[PDB]
Amino acid sequence: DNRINRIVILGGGTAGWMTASYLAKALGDTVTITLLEARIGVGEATVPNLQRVFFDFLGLREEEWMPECNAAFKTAVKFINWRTPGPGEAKARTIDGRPDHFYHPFGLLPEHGQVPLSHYWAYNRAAGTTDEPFDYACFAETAAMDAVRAPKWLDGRPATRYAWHFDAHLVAEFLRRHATERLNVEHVQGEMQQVLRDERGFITALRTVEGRDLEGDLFIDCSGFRGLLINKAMEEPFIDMNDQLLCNRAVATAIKHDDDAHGVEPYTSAIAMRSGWSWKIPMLGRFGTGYVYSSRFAEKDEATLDFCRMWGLDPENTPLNQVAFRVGRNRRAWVKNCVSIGLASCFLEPLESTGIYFITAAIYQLTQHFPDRTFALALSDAFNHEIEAMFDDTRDFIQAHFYVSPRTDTPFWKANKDLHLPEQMREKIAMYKAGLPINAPVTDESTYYGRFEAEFRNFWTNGSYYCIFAGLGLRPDNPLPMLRHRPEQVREAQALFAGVKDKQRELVETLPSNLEFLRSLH
Ligand SMILES: N[C@@H](Cc1c[nH]c2cc(Cl)ccc12)C(=O)O
Repeated sequence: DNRINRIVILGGGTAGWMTASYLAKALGDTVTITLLEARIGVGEATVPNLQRVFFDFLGLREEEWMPECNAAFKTAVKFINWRTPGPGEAKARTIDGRPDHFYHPFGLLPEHGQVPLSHYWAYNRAAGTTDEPFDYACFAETAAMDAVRAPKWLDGRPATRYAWHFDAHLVAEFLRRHATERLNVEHVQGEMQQVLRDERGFITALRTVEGRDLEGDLFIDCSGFRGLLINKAMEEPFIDMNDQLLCNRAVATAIKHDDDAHGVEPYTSAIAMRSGWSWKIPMLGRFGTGYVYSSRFAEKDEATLDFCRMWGLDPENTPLNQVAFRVGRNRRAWVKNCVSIGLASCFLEPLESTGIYFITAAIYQLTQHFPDRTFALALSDAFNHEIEAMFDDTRDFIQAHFYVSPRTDTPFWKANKDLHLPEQMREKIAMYKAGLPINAPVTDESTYYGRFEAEFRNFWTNGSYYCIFAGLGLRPDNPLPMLRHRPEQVREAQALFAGVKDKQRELVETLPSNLEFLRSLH
């Protein structure tokens, strides 16, 4: 009889209550779970697997949890002004007669002859028979997002792959209620006084300021950047990676919005600024927004003013959150009987909406490597490996946004070009320039989005590397050389571009607006 009997979670934000709800659902009566928890809602974005991996596991359909979190729909991230120089402004600048924006949608690109559609687009660009941007030629979603359409028809009929925007505080409160009312999680409202440890350094109990000992065999650190368990009690070092990603501050708020004027944008915006980038996370009646910048290149006051100026805000009569970030990850996410999840584990700037995903993935991987009271080292070693590889792969992917961007107009954008590029990312850029696919998907969407392990082993597929590289203006030196030996396959593949064009008109003309669906839902 060596199985875990008691779990104690420190921290009651999004990570704490996603951890409490999922583990309580997975373990049932076999374990007692106790959570001990002691400002402006600026919005948060997600990835499609959140419904399949997390909410479906809890039995919660979007029709129930979305109205409780003022949730809205996300079809992509839209990158604005990442190729052109100038001020931090909300509207895209013009380049080659086109707006300077590009999309990074979800889903998998179709193939012909087992070659991704991306490579036939690069073929036609090299041939000079088209000048259409990659995202508008290969993604039907681009048209629907420009027409601010919903990702679904009003009666639930799906149309395009999508994720969610929501208020993270409202999500934690919803899950707090669900866990304590339906899953028998004990909520303890108090502060932690001290961490009780045994001879081997394992945590035995959390002691509250009221003097109560929360006894447990397994402890989850969801205390945010504080890392009260993993960093302070367990003394596990944090690996600062701000040398590779320069942004370390944000100034943020939420802005009321008249949705009847131009609708609700069904995508997160990442707006390039002089010393960083600004997010925009739209919801019903309001949008969250924050300027992520580097303190090495911008003063706090100028970032604040640049941020307020973009949105026409009075800087002296606007509620603002001023936050400093911890960019990097712990050397190990799981040490002895202490598992860090969320900001206590790692953090990247939300350029590609990895925050909620890193929690979901850590929760899932914990159940996959769940221990007993012997705490076999292979379980936590394997867990730490998957978490480390997940973070480092996305970290490098994020850096390539700034590295491949052609902007050199401010010290921030130029300095990104002087940073060391990791060898694996250099290899990928070289393969992309030689015409090769990068991390091409080998399954259809149903397997990819049906099995979390499928996506986890290939999270940034070829479509995503093309979305960013081609969106930033980087194009291969030549098309895939095999394509010049298969002219008939090139001729046949063009039907796919017509299929995208057909779907583009169909969705724009028959889909409801994002605003209409949100008002039907809320
Ligand atoms: N597994 C994710 C990968 C992904 C593809 N496009 C995006 C865009 C953003 Cl902001 C995050 C993540 C992704 C998925 O395909 O859903």
